[PDB]
Order: sequence, then C-alpha cells, then structure tokens
Amino acid sequence: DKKSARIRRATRARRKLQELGATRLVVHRTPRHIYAQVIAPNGSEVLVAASTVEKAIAEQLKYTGNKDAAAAVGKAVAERALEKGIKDVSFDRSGFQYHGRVQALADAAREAGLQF
Amino acid sequence: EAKRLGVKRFGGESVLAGSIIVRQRGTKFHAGANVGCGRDHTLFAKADGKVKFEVKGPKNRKFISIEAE
Amino acid sequence: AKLHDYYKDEVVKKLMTEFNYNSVMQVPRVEKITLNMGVGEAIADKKLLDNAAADLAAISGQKPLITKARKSVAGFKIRQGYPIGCKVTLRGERMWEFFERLITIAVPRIRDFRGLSAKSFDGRGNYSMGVREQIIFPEIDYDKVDRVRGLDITITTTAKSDEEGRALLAAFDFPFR
Amino acid sequence: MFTINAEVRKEQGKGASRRLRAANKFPAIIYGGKEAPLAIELDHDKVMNMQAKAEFYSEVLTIVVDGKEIKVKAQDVQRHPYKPKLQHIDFVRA
RNA sequence: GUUAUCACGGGAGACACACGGCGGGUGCUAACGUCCGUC
RNA sequence: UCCUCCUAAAGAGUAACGGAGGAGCACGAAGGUUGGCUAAUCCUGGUCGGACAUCAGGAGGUUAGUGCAAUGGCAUAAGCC
RNA sequence: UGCCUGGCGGCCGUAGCGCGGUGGUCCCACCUGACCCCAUGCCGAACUCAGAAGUGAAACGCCGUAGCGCCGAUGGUAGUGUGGGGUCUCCCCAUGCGAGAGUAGGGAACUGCCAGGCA
Repeated sequence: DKKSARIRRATRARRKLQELGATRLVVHRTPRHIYAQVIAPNGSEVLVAASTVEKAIAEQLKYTGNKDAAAAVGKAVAERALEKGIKDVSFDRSGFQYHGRVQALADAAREAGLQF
Repeated sequence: EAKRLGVKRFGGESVLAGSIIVRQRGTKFHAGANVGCGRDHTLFAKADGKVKFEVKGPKNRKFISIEAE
Repeated sequence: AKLHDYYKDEVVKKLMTEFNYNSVMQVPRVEKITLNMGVGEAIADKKLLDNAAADLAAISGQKPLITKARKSVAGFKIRQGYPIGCKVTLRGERMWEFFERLITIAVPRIRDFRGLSAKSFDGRGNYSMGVREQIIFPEIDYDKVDRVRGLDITITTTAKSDEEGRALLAAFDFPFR
Repeated sequence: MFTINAEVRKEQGKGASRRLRAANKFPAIIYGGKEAPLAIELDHDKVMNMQAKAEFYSEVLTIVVDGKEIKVKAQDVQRHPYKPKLQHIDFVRA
C-alpha cells in the first residue's frame, strides 16, 4: 500500500516534532487535489486550512491540481498564517519528496514573508 | 562487582532537571514528556515536577512521564 | 502499444464475454515480466555471469540487475553478499515488444515441444516457469553463445486466481498442454 | 423429586469460608440471567450424601431457600485437591 | 509521641556474637547439617 | 582485574571455599548526517538439486540478525543500501 | 443540519483476524512516455506533469456475521502481614490485603477539529 508507507515515512518527523512542541504546517498532495493545514502543537487543532477542491481558491486556477495551483495554495496559506499570527511555524511535507509541487508551494510560502 | 540496577525514583515523587528516574540495563521503559534517554539507555528528567508511570502502545510498553508542579 | 492496442481490442472483449464481468478493468491486467537467471554455477567463474547479463541486456531493452545471496547454507558452501545471478524487470513498451517477439517465433520453435503447463501456478495466477536451451531465442546467435544455459520466465499480473491465468492462456490460444 | 435445603448467606470473605469449613459447612453460588448472582450456605455431610447420587450430572436441582423453590443446574464444583471435602459449588438458573 | 527528625563541632566503645522466629540457597526435594534478608 | 543469570524472598541492596561462563579485543569504518529498504522457516514451478547454490509467487513477523561469552532491549529500528 | 468521503489527534487486540455485501455524488485508486521537477545499486524500483479516455477492480471507506480472537465481574480458590497452638518436612485458629484461571457480561466500538459531496 502507498498511503500506509507514506504515513509511516512521515511518522519520523511527526514524532520528532512532538518534543519540540511547536505549531507545524503540513500539506497532503494528490494529482487530483491538494490539501494544506497548520496544525497546533497539541496535534488536534488547526489554525487554518485550505483545499484545492474549494472554488474560493480554485477560481483563478485552470484546475485544482497543478504546479500553479500548488504555488497559489502555498501563498494563500502563508498569507492567512501571517495575518492570523502563527508565530513562526515549522514545516512538514507529510513524507513527500521535496522536488515538485511541494517544493513550489514551500518556496511560495517562504517568499510570502515566512522565515522557516 | 554487582552492577546497580533498579528504579531510582518512583511515581508520584518529585524530580529536578537532569535527575535520573531509572537506570535500566535495556529499555524496559520509554521516555514521554520532559524525559530524555541517554546513550546508556538511562531516563533522565529535563524539568522539575512529579514523575508518573503509564502503560500504552501496541505491545503495552511502559512509559515514564513528568508533570510540572 | 503495437501489441497493447490489439490486446485491448480482442483479448479484453473475449475475456469479458466469457467471464460475464461487469467492471471494465475486471479483466486481468498485466503488471510486468521477469526474466531471471539462476544457474548457480557463478561461484566457479564470474565471467559467465557478466556475459549472460550482457546477453540479457542485448536481447531486452534494459540491463539486468544482479541479485546477492539470500541465505547461506554450509552444505552448498555459499557465502553472504556474493552475487550469483541477475534478472530483467520488463515493464512498458520494452516488455510488450519482447513478449510479442517471443510469442511470434521463439515459442513455436523448440525441441521436444510437449506444450506449456496450464496448472503449474504459484497459487494467485502468476505464471512463472523455467525454460532451458537459450539458443531458442533469435537474438542469441552462435557467434555469442557460450554454453547451453537456462532462464526463468514469469508474467506478473494483477489477477489473484488460477482461472484468470487459464483465461489469459486461452486468449494466447494455448497451443496444447 | 429431589429434596434440597439452603440457608441465607450473610457473611463474606476468606474468614467466612474458614469459619464455615471449621463448622463443617461450605458456601455455594448461583449466577446467570439478569438477576444478580447470590451466595448461599449449605452443610457438608448432607450435601455429600446428596452428591453421592450418579444422576446429579444431568438432574435439575430444586433449591429451597427462604421458602422459595428455584430450579438450577450445577456447572462447576471446586473439589479439595486430595481430601474428600467440598468448598464451593456453582449453579445456573436454567 | 518531652522534636521522638536532620545538620556542624569534641569525646567515645566494638570492629571474633550465640539461641529462637519468619522466606529462601547449598545439601541427595536424607534432615533438626550449612549460609543468607529481617525481628 | 573487569563483565553476564540465579541464589537475592512481586522497591533497592543482599553473603559462604555456592551453583554456571567470556575478555585484556576491536574503527581513519564497523561513527555521524540525510534519502530509502526491511526478518529464519515452509509451500508452488525449477537440465544442473542429493530435501539442504539462487531463482518468479504465497504464508511467516522477529524463534533471524543485532562483530565477541552472556543479560536487557532494537520494526519508528540499535538490521541493510 | 440527516447521510457519504479524505486529512489532522486521542485510545492501543470492545478498535485485532477470517467470510459475504456495497461504493463513485465529492474524495480516493488504476495510465503513456518522459530528452523536461525529481533518479534509479537497470527499471519511472520509490516519488513528479497533462486528468479523466474509461472503472470501483489489487488495495481502500462502510454494513452484517460474536465465526477466530480480545476485555472481563460478584463470588470462590491458592497465597500472604500480625498474636497463638498442633502429631512442627507441614497444617489450623482471630483478623486485614487478596490470586491466576473460569462464568455472567461487553462488544463488529468511541470521541474533538477541518475539507468536499447528495440534501
């Protein structure tokens, strides 16, 4: 199975971040749609979240899943976090490979004004 | 020589930062909150508070936690 | 592609008609092909392993990968980490063309053609047999043949039963047992 | 067809069990159904004489306790390791 | 419960314990032989 | 001299000339980081194969391995690339 | 807000394993090559790009099956702290703590937030 392997791979950083106990931004990716959220240190509350399936952020995107869509989602997440006052969250790519849409959205969030 | 083994500090007792709770030969107990595992598989506190024992996990492994007072 | 189009056009139709399936992809779908070489005499000499790997790469579209020792036994005097053989994992156009070229000429022309076995299955429908006299293949020419060698051929498919393998053999027309 | 007698149980614990075994008696329990299980007191010699019968393994016991008739069946009989004494019986209101 | 508890300063004595009770090891699940933890 | 299990009695310590054993080693990788994989054994097919070179598939799920004698642990791996 | 789907936590065999059914509304999953993002101990092996061309199929969400498996009383039993006795290798007396195992019972779990869909 692929989802089980991905979850187990992400479990490393997921458990490692518990000791730090700081809010962390995570992104789940799929060729169809992309979801993103900012989990609180407790691991049960999210200060903000978004999904490409939502028209409110997919209106300007030719489709929910694409590099431009991922970049726009990352920029929107970063802007919402900055206006909410997330206070320097950490990053977690949900056990993905940091070369494609995840890299694009991470770069977008970093240039939005973040320092992670 | 008889190597010293056993639980140095029990649950419900106060411990300070850097205090060892149990110097175990292996890993019969696992650190939880405010507890760290040294290279010698020894659990040491990282803050000041009361110690507590718990059982959880798929194998019902034992965890040692610390709650600040 | 060249064979995949025909496979989808005719094989899938007959399979669905005979098995009264409902889901479009319920018909078996090939996953990959495996061409392995497990002679085991690589301990005596290492050059034969390299020559056979080169021959496999030439006949196929990709180079084989070497396989190291799995478990050591004192009886056969085999160590750990010592390569013995190699396998080619055919997927995509390479596997399609290789299988087409095989079924076209190679399989019909073989000494003592008693017929392939339709019951020798692993248990979930994966057909994995072994064939000797590698000279049967057209690529292996007398200018490069070194010694009468054998290979293991498997067709890994998404099916999980022997009925699907039997249906695939019927689609391939299964000359005779 | 088989006569039985019982006594109300008002004590509990290993001390009570020792008291009964010293007084030549032992307790038993009845459990099953929605009704709460209950402990009852029986003597020793009379109970042994009753158990001497070979039909007990399939007969339905008619317990008479507090002027009430209850149909039960014995499932477990904790017997002393080697001595011929009984110390606990289990019944189900079948 | 007379602070019966802990801390520093000076003065000590011993530095060969036996018997009995409780749970054990060695001993041959021969023991009331023998050695341990505690009163 | 050091180290491992009992004795050593559900906290720790705990002895006899009590019952049982290993060592004076060892790295410029056998350490660290980061990206990944994941055990012996049996069954199906198998010119070499005798059941016991390895090979394609199934069960197994740490009885494997975890450099040394042994003890506690190691699957998130402390096992391997 | 009634129901379905995916993610983020708690709990860690009441959530576990076998069998049957159902599912494309959203979501999830299968697909071509890749000289381009990423790279292979060869392989696009793992992960990425164009989405539905087509489907609910390995797998995956849910329901039933108490079948395998798991949790589990009251009470009883073995044991044990204190004072004494006996025929002192051990047992009993007054009293406190109480097994394991087994039975009844439990249950196909549950819970907080976000996101999408049929209404």
